[PDB]
Amino acid sequence: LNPSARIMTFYPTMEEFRNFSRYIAYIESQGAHRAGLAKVVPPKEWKPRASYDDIDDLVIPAPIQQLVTGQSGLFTQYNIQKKAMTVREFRKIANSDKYCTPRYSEFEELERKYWKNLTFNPPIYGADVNGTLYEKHVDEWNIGRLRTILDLVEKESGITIEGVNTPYLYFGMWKTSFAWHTEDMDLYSINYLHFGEPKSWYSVPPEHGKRLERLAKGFFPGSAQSCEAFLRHKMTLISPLMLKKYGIPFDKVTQEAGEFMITFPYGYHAGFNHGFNCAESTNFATRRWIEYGKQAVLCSCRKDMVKISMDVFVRKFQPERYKLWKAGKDNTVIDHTLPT
Amino acid sequence: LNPSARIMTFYPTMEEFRNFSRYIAYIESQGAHRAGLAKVVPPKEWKPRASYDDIDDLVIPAPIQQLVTGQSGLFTQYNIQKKAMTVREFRKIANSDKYCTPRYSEFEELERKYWKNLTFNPPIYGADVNGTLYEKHVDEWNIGRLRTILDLVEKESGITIEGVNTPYLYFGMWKTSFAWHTEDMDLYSINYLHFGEPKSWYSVPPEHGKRLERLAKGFFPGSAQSCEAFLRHKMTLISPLMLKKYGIPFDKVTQEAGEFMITFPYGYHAGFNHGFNCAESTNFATRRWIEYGKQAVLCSCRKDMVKISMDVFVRKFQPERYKLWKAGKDNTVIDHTLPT
Ligand SMILES: [Cl-]
Ligand SMILES: [Cl-]
Ligand code: NI
Ligand code: NI
Ligand SMILES: [Zn+2]
Ligand SMILES: [Zn+2]
Repeated sequence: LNPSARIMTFYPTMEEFRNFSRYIAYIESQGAHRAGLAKVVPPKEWKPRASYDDIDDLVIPAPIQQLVTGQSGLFTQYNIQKKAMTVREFRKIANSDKYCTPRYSEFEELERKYWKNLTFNPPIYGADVNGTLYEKHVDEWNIGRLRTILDLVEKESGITIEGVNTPYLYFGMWKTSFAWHTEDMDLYSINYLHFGEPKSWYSVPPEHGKRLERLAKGFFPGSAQSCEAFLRHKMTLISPLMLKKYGIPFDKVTQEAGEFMITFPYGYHAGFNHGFNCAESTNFATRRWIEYGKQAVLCSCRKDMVKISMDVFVRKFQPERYKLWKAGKDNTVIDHTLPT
Repeated sequence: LNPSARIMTFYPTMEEFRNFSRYIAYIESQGAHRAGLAKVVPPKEWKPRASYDDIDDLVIPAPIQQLVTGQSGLFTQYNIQKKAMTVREFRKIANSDKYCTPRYSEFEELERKYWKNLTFNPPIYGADVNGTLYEKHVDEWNIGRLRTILDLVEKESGITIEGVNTPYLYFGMWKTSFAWHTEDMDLYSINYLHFGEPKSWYSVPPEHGKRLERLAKGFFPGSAQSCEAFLRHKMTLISPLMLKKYGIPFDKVTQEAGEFMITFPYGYHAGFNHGFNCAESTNFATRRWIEYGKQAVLCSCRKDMVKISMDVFVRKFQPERYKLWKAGKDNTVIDHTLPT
């Protein structure tokens, strides 16, 4: 099931959509997770918010400017912090003549332009904004309260991790980028594009993640020297042309307003925004993730970084192996194809 | 005198060198200041310091990484702050295989390389380090105590301005850059290259500064919109090929270890380091500067920036015009050619 590991798109009915957990399992039962990434277009009956008319006053505390250096499809992205601005201010710049989306025909033409011009004209990205655009009445696919077993991190340790077990908003503009990475603790993510122009994504099947890690280490050995998980710094950009060249399998998908994307444990993704827009994301967990989390290779090289204790998930959901794992003796092998 | 406004080099004897003020006047009497920049190679009898063997332990608190974006000779340079390192650490990186000076023949070949590669491989620059490498016994050309009338800023207002009336050290490496600018308040500067590889400079005659300002505003109108003195942000790099093209006259000069450079009021300069090195600089003033300082166009757009009060210099050195200037009625025109 999903032999080719292509990115699947799903159209749940309202009835299916009302159960989050079951639907994630369903799409895994269809092999969605093999591609690393899937699209879910929600039922038309559903709406996260009445309208987006009342948010120009919303404050993006820490926009960042994306400076990118490199050539022939390899690049590194440095984030310069800029001062507080409002969505109103952000929108004016995004729509301004210097920063706005070029004219184009097919997405293939806009994609060529992103890669020929990513080093020029650094854009602002209103990233990592704490908050949510969902009205409180909304019970389905509400990113602020999915009620997955990730909630055990908070319930048992009083711990908050911004953007991991709380929601983040991302205001974008043409050519703002997200670099190749997997999620914190190789968790799942969910991303909803509330409005505006598209966000294109690239994904590599989890069963080929190690081959992308290997290639990255080749091209950036110094970065590989000082961190094992350097891709987790989210600074590394690699062209699809580079990926074909070193035979890394990958797929591409464009997300439009009103659509969800789900990323799956150890699914490497990257991409960029087409123009002004607003996405909302968080991380979540399932019982299948637990193994991935026990085995996730973390960033050593910074003290900021996200470490979740696996003790509570193994204690409850893998009792048969708890003592074994506790003693360094749990040698489970992950099969990335299983829908477990 | 100096019709062509070329960068002059001077070889003072020890006897001439012992009087700083007089020697600056002498070189101005030869028209050195018309080029904006002059070299002074000091008498061999003189040495700022016995040796530079005891400074690996010296701490550079705020190295910065120089990210540069642009193309066909126009660029903007953003400074990412990195963590504390020692000269020892700095030296290892500077000398490392990824960061070190390419092999080359003539400087013309190394200059081509700086401009073809300035956007790649961002280097660290151990800039703006408070301190001095001069032994205390040294009375000539001692950057920490030139005793110019700039000392009135401190004596009358208790004011310290790091790198302006105190010394700064600059540890460099291949391809670290200083962008087109004039000094704070269009003051004079002095730069001494204590050791290591060269530092190349570009200069534009003060009598053609407005033409470079004009060209800059053309190429960066947005930056020109929000600041009048945007070049003062020290972010703007412009190729010599661009300067020929728009007919801005300029000259180039390479400074080697043990040599001083002097910049003159309203002399636009820029350049770069050839490899690992260490320069020391500060600003100074003469009576000729006072007019330039009364008329200097400042950065509006940041509250950090350097504003020196001219009151005390006009009061003492232009008493005939004090009341007039006080009342908005002093309409002196600067002649950049005069040695005044
Ligand atoms: Cl590297
Ligand atoms: Cl501009
Ligand atoms: Ni992510
Ligand atoms: Ni300067
Ligand atoms: Zn790391
Ligand atoms: Zn300014």
